[PDB]
Amino acid sequence: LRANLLVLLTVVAVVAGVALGLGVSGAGGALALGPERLSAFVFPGELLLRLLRMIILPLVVCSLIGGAASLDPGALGRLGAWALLFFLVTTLLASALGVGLALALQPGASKEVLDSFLDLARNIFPSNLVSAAFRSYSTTYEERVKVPVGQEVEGMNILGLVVFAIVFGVALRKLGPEGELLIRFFNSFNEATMVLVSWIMWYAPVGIMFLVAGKIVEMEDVGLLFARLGKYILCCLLGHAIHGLLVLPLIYFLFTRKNPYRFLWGIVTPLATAFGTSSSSATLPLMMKCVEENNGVAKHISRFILPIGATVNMDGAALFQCVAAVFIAQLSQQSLDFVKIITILVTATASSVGAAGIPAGGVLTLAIILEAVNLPVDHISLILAVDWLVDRSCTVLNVEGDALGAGLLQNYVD
Amino acid sequence: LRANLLVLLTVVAVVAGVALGLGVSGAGGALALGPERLSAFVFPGELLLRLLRMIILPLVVCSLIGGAASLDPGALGRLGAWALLFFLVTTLLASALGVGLALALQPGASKEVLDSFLDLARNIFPSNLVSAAFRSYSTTYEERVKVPVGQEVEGMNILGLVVFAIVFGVALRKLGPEGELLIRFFNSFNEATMVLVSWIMWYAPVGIMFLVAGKIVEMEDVGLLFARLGKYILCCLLGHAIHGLLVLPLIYFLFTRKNPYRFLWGIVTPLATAFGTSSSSATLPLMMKCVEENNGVAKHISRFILPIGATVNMDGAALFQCVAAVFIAQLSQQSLDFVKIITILVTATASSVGAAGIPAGGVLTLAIILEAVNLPVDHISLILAVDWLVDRSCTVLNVEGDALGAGLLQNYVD
Amino acid sequence: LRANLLVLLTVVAVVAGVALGLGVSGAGGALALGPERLSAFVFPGELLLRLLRMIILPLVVCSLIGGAASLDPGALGRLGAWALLFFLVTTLLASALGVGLALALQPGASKEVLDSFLDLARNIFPSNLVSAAFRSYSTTYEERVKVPVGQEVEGMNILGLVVFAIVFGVALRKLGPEGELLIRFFNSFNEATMVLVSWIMWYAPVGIMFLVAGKIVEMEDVGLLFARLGKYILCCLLGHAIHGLLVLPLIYFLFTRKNPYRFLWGIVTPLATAFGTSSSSATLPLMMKCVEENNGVAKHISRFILPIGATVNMDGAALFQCVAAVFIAQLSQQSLDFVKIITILVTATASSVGAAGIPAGGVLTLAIILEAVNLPVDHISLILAVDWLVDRSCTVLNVEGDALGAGLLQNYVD
Ligand SMILES: NC(=O)CC[C@H](N)C(=O)O
Ligand SMILES: NC(=O)CC[C@H](N)C(=O)O
Ligand SMILES: NC(=O)CC[C@H](N)C(=O)O
Ligand code: NA
Ligand code: NA
Ligand code: NA
Ligand code: NA
Ligand code: NA
Ligand code: NA
Ligand code: NA
Ligand code: NA
Ligand code: NA
Repeated sequence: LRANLLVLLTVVAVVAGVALGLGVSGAGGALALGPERLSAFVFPGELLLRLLRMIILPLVVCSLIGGAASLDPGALGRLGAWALLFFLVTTLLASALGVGLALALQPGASKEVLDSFLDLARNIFPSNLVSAAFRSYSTTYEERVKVPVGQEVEGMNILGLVVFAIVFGVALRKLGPEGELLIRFFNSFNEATMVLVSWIMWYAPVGIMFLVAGKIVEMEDVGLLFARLGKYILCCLLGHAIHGLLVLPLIYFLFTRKNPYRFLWGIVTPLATAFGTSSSSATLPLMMKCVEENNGVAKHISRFILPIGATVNMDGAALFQCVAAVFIAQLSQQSLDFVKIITILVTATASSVGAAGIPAGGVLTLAIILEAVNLPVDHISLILAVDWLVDRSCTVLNVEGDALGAGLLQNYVD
Repeated sequence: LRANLLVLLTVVAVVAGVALGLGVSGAGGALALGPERLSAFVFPGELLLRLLRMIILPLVVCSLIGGAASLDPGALGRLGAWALLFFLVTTLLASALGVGLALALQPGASKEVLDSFLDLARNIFPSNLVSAAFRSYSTTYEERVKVPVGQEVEGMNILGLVVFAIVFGVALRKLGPEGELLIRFFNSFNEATMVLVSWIMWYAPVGIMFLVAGKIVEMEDVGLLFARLGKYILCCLLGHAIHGLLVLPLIYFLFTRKNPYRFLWGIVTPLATAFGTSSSSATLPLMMKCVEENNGVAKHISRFILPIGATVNMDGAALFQCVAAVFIAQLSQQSLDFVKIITILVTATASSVGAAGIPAGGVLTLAIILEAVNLPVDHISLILAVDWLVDRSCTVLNVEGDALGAGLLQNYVD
Repeated sequence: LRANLLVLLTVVAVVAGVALGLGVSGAGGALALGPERLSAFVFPGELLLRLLRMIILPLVVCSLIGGAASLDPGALGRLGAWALLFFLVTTLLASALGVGLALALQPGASKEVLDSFLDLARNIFPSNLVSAAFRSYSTTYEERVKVPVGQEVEGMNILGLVVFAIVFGVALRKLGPEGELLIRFFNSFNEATMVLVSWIMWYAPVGIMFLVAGKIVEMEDVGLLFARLGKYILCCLLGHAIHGLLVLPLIYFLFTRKNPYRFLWGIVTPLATAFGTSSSSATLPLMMKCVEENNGVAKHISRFILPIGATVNMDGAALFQCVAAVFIAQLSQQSLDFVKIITILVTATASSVGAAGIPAGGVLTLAIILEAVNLPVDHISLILAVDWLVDRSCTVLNVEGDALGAGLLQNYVD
């Protein structure tokens, strides 16, 4: 079976890439390779990333337009309400789990908040669709007292495109016969993009191998990081594993009484792609393919939930942010009252939506939680030493939550 | 009736926003609110602006393609000739009225001209459509003697998109059966964008309220501006009122013997949206909706004239530019001969086309008239103190001229 | 016949533009005209360039999608293999001819190579289609040892768009009935863009006249250039003439036993447009029109080969690069062994693909050959004095090779 062959090839890609990176580092790593030969060594992973980012846009737009135009606006609204409830509850549970793990294990033994949320709202409503295709609104500060002035910076505004696609699909549904032509157009475009996804899946193993090989070759050494941040890394990774292997599967089983680990086997490939790429947006294409044809999720439910979740639902990001907040508080020996914990949870849950879903997109918002909850911000300099791995662990769970919620809402629809 | 309800809500939005801004300023204004809370206070207006600018592009492009493909190229050429004649004559009349008011009341008691027009011509023929969707060609100067070097700067090139849409629609018409598919596609897209416009119209009241509230909260105080520029403000606003309430309605009545104030009631909402947003491009979406369904203008005539006029026809801009030129000449006590007045009129009429139709887009060209007609340029520093209001007054009349010309050409077609 | 009238008008445009430029230079040139009047003088050529660049994008994309969707993937693969073989062989022959001419006549009596090829590969796989529509990936260097860091710089990524269009057309072919709607859509769009091309062809004469008039008016004087670079100019131009009038027609005749000069008469107009614009991308629109309706090349074969070749096949560029390499080696009296010559040929052939097909796009890569083959790079400062003409001579042959290969593959298909 080609699906099992692809899954095996992706697992072997991850393992052999770890092995190749370890062997290259033992042979000297970047210093032995040199900057030019190092850049040439990690290139296939960059090609995989580029290939995925090339199709993020048309796939997301067309799939969401078709999905929103495939349902009654009332039914679509109810489905979206349930999906948002599931996303929010899972993110809150991940935040609480992260805080609890950080408090129990005790691993620790900028932009304004208002400006961050206003930028979120601005990106939700893009001022230009073509610009939104490759730029997002971001606020910097001038001194005149700090005055916030904003501009469009590099980075696809996936959130604004998602919102516009949903709204445009609802409009097409409202049109009736006149909008059917555009529905057919976008469905055909999405099917072609899905064919491209199927072709890119076969290159995904090589890209993942080289991604992981380069990222572990880029390290100074395992000891230098772990001897100082081992308990923090353990907190983050263990929370991710508990949420993805126990909590989320538990919820799926209780609401969808089917074997969740079969569902996870059906998406092993996009999970490894998320680990390799460290971005939910780039692995979303593969996740949609697998969830549609490897599992029994309906086409419209998948194409409506997965793209929305990949931008709004981020359980790993919230867990990492809470663990980081508690770790920084413990480093400074700051007291954490119940109000303080609730504030951490709420701020992490709210910022997870604003996370751009791109590599190193959690540290940008971590300062927001460290500001809402007054804590030393400079200590983030430590987290960046291990963010290259915690971010991948976060992306894995982030896309896993999307897939499991899509399955759960498929069961609810059925 | 929902139309009358929306009109009443928009009028109440303008009035209550003025009241809210006055109350906030009396309570202290920005200093009492603070920069963060001020930014949060004016946000809904920015959201309305973003929502409108999001749909300017697809609406303009699809509507113009469909309109140009809906008529015989000869009939389309005759319609465009009549529309251009009407626009030019109305702009010349506005320029003459502004000059006459400035001379009678006597309120006054950079980029090269060639480079400005070459940039206009370049933007008319965009070098890239995707870039034109969010950028426009602009010329800066290097010293080597000043050499003009140009680049693409932020700002949608609505003029180039309009020209390309008209040309592409004519091409589709030339194709015949083969082009009908694209005509259907663009008509469906425009209808969906019009549904989005209908949804945005219901948020327009809140956005307008907050826009006006913030803009009058941003003031230092009414006295500081008026005690020095009251007669200039009076000249500009009175010329706008005379042109929009007497001259343009008079022309509409003589050429279209119907009550023009009923037509103006049919578009009160986009007029208030223009006042709030200070941009003809952003209020064009709402103007098209109203002119199509609130008045009896045909679909093709509206979708061909309104988008063209919103970029080419600007009577308020020309009136303001002439009043500013005469005001600056009177400040410096410069003599204005008949040749001088004719030059002012011609330059203002020509630059009105080049005006980008965006907030504060008239002061950019005012220097062009002050250069063609040698006058002190530095004095523009005064006008910027009141441009926030004169520009809104200009945009109101600018969109009003579009609507009335669309009605007049509808009568001519009938 | 309108075709012969257009050809005559374009030839007269070239000749009369040379005459006008010579007359203006004799009257003083830029100094007599002045910077403003000079900028106004050369404007029509810039308008022609903008008009062509406006349609490069939709034309290339839609034509390639339709062509790739019009053939069986196996047949399309065989056609592409033959086209690539022809392109590579012709480019190698041009490189060898340039090297031989430089060695016989002896006219001579930055970015890393790996980074250049990695940028080529990145542009082949664009990370964003909207960004690719007007930007291309380029690598600069930071000092930390030089570390290569890359970003998107201005310039349409025609190569990535070509690859994506071919892949998307193959995907549409794979879809079957569901993809036929998109095939029809893109065919209609390409036909409309071709109508626009037909309209732009009639303005092409004026633009070409003013282009050549300005470019020869921009000169200091013929003597200052020729008295020092005459034999190099002769080598380049004579190699181009030999390849375009003897070698390429010879190959066409042997593989397609028809009069090649009739085929060249059929494309005289795009050849002169290439000479005037100095860009294969901008003249590709006209070349497609002529090759389709002036000669007997099939629609799909043209729309598949011409856009691919205009980015991949550049015989003139390779010839110029080889002549420049040998000229610089002779200036420094560097020995050229057989290995050295083979390296020059291979590097020029490989870099010709990476050439962006835009004015002055050969000198960017010339340093790549001068680095792979260690030679003084500074001497390129001389070539820039004559690149304005050699680049045009290169573009002529570059598009001529595309047209002749399209005809040859048409014969092969027949
Ligand atoms: N730490 C995080 O989860 C940041 C976002 C993550 N890189 C993603 O794309 O899902
Ligand atoms: N003063 C003016 O009229 C400038 C243009 C105006 N802001 C508009 O968009 O119509
Ligand atoms: N010297 C060259 O051939 C560079 C590329 C050339 N300007 C073209 O577009 O074909
Ligand atoms: Na969640
Ligand atoms: Na997600
Ligand atoms: Na998010
Ligand atoms: Na007018
Ligand atoms: Na207007
Ligand atoms: Na204008
Ligand atoms: Na070749
Ligand atoms: Na070519
Ligand atoms: Na090339």
